[PDB]
Amino acid sequence: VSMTKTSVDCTMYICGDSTECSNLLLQYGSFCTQLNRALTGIAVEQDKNTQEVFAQVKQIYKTPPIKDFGGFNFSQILPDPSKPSKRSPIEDLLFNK
Amino acid sequence: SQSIIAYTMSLGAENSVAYSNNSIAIPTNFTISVTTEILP
Amino acid sequence: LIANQFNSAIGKIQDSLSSTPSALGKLQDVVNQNAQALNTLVKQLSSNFGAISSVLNDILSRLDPPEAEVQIDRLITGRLQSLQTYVTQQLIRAAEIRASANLAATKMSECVLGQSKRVDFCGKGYHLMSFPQSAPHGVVFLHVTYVPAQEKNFTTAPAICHDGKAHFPREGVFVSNGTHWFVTQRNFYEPQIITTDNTFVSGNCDVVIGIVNNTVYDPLQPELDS
Amino acid sequence: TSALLAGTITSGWTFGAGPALQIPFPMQMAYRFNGIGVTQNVLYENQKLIANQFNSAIGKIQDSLSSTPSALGKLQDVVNQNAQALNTLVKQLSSNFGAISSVLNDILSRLDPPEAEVQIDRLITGRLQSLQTYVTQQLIRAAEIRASANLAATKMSECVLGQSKRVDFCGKGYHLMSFPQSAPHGVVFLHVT
Ligand SMILES: *[C@@H]1O[C@H](CO)[C@@H](O[C@@H]2O[C@H](CO)[C@@H](O)[C@H](O)[C@H]2NC(C)=O)[C@H](O)[C@H]1NC(C)=O
Ligand SMILES: *[C@@H]1O[C@H](CO)[C@@H](O)[C@H](O)[C@H]1NC(C)=O
Ligand SMILES: *[C@@H]1O[C@H](CO)[C@@H](O)[C@H](O)[C@H]1NC(C)=O
Ligand SMILES: *[C@@H]1O[C@H](CO)[C@@H](O)[C@H](O)[C@H]1NC(C)=O
Ligand SMILES: *[C@@H]1O[C@H](CO)[C@@H](O)[C@H](O)[C@H]1NC(C)=O
Ligand SMILES: *[C@@H]1O[C@H](CO)[C@@H](O)[C@H](O)[C@H]1NC(C)=O
Repeated sequence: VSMTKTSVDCTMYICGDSTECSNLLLQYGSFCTQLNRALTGIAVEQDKNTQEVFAQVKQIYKTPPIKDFGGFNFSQILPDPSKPSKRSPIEDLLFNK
Repeated sequence: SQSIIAYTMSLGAENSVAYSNNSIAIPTNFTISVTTEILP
Repeated sequence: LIANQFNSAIGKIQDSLSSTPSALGKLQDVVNQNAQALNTLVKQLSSNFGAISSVLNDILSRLDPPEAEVQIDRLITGRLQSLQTYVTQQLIRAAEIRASANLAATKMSECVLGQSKRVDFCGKGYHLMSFPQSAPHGVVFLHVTYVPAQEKNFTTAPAICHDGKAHFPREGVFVSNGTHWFVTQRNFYEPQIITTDNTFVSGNCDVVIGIVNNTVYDPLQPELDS
Repeated sequence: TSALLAGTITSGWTFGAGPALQIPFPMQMAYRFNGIGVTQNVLYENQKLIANQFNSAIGKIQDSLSSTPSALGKLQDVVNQNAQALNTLVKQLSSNFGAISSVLNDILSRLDPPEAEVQIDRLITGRLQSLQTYVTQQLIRAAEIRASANLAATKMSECVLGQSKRVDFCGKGYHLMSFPQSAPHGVVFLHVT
C-alpha cells in the first residue's frame, strides 16, 4: 500500500562538509531541487496511498462488548485489548513476520 | 487568544453501532446527493 | 421530492465550484507540474554545467574552436542530461496521466453509459447516474448517488414460523414495530403485511436459530369463503 | 482497520453507502448469500455448519501465516527492494567515478584546488548520476506502489464495504466478504468466498 518514506538532501549526498563541492554544484543548475521535489512528491504520494486505502471509513466504529454473532468468531481479526497495541492476533504475526 | 496548536489527530467520532441479534435499522428516507469527481 | 433534491444538489455543486477555488486541484496540479517542468528545462540553459560560459555564442567567440570544443562538450553533456531528465519525468507523468485517463474512460463507460454496482467507484453511496463535464486537460463527473438519511430501529428475525413451517422473505426483511410483524425492502422502510406472495416456505421451524412465531396471511382464503 | 471491521461486522455494506445500519451477522451473511444467487434458506438451514467452517477457515489462515515464512512475500519484497536501493545509493559514495580519490576530503587536501576542481567535477558527475538513477528507480517503484494502493483501495471499497460480483477479484469463488488487516507498508485481505 506504501513504501518507505525516505528523502535525500541532494547537497549533503553529493557534497560533504566542504563548500567547494557545493560551489561547483550550484553551477550545474536545479538538478538537486528537481530530485528533492520528486522525493517529496513520492513521500506525499505514500501518505495519500495510506489515507486512500485505510481511511475509506469516515466515523470510527466499535464492536459491541459481547460478541454474539450467531457462532461466527472474529477474535482473530478483532483487536485484542490485552496486548499494548490493539492489533488483532492475525495482525500481530503479520507485523512480526 | 489565537495560536498554533499541535495535537494527535482524531480519526472521527467513535460511533459504536447499537448491534444486537434482533435490531435492524431500515432507513425511512433518502438523499439524492451529487458528488463531484475530477480526473485528469 | 426527488426531482427537487436532484436540482438542489446540482445547484449546490454549482455554488461550491463557484466559491471554493481549490476544487479543480487535480487539473491545476497537472498543469502546474507540466509548466514548472518546462520552466526548469528552459532555465537549465542558463547553467554553466562546468563550462566557463553558460551562453554558447560567447564561448565560441572568446575561445578558439580547438579549445572551445571541450567547453561545448561540457555544455552539450549538461543540456542532454537536462533533456533526458525532462523526458523521463514526462514519461512517468504521461504514464500516470494515462492511468488516470483509463480510469476516466472506465468511469464514463460504467457510470455515464450504465449504472455501476461497484461500491464507491462512482460516488459515495448507491450509485444512480453520472454526468460528464469537460474541463481543461481533464473531465469532471457529477456522480448522482442515493444516500439513505433517516434510519429507524426495528426488531427483526431471520424467518417466520407459521403453520409449523419456516417462512423466509422472497425479497425484504422481516421487521416489527413492537407488536405487529412486517416485511420491508432492504433500503427503504415500506412495511408490508405478511403474505405468502412475498414469503417462501423453506422447511420446518426447528432448524432455524432466530425464528419467531407469527401469522402469514393467505390471499386465496377470503375468496374461498365468499 | 478496526473501524472497518466493526462496520463490516455490525452494519454490513451499509456503512460505506451512508449511515451504518445495524443488522445481525446471521442476516448479513444471508444478504451475502443472496448476493451470489444462493437463497438465504441455505444459511438459516446450516447456520452452525457455516459458522464452524468460517471459524475453522480463519484458524487455518492463522496457522498457515504463522508457519509458512514466505507468506508476506509482496511486502517483504517491497521492503527489501527499498532497503537494497538505499544501500546501493550509500555504497555509491565509495566508488572513484574516475577521480583518483573516492573520498572528497582527501582530494581537496593532497591536490591543490585549481587541479582538484576537475576531480571534484568527476565525483559530482558520478554522484549526480547515482542520485538520478536512484530517483528514477524510486519513481518507477512509486508508480507501481501507487497502482497497488489504488487496487487495494478498490478492493477495500468493493469487498470490505460491499459484495463484489467481479469474478476472482476478491478471492477464488463466489465472493462473500473481505476483512482488512494492517501490515507493514501494506494491507492483507481475508477474502471470505
Ligand atoms: C425526507 O427528506 C426530505 C428532505 O430531505 C423531506 O422533504 C422536506 O420536508 C420538509 C418538512 O416539512 C419540508 O419543509 C420541505 O419542503 C421538504 N422538501 C425539501 C426539499 O426539503 C421529506 O419530508 C422527508 N420525508 C419524510 C418521510 O420524513
Ligand atoms: C472465539 O475464539 C476464541 C479463541 O480465539 C475463544 O476464546 C472464544 O470463546 C470464541 N468465541 C467467541 C464467539 O468469542
Ligand atoms: C437504536 O437504539 C440504540 C440504543 O437502544 C440507540 O443508540 C440508537 O440511536 C437507536 N437508533 C435510532 C435510529 O434511533
Ligand atoms: C404498528 O403498525 C400497525 C400497522 O398495522 C399499527 O396498527 C400498530 O398500532 C403499530 N404499533 C406500534 C406500537 O407502533
Ligand atoms: C439473542 O441473544 C440473546 C442473548 O442470550 C438470546 O437470549 C436470544 O434468544 C437471542 N435471540 C436470537 C433471535 O438470536
Ligand atoms: C412457537 O409456537 C409453537 C406452537 O405454536 C411453540 O411450540 C413454540 O415453542 C413457539 N416458539 C417460540 C419461540 O415462541
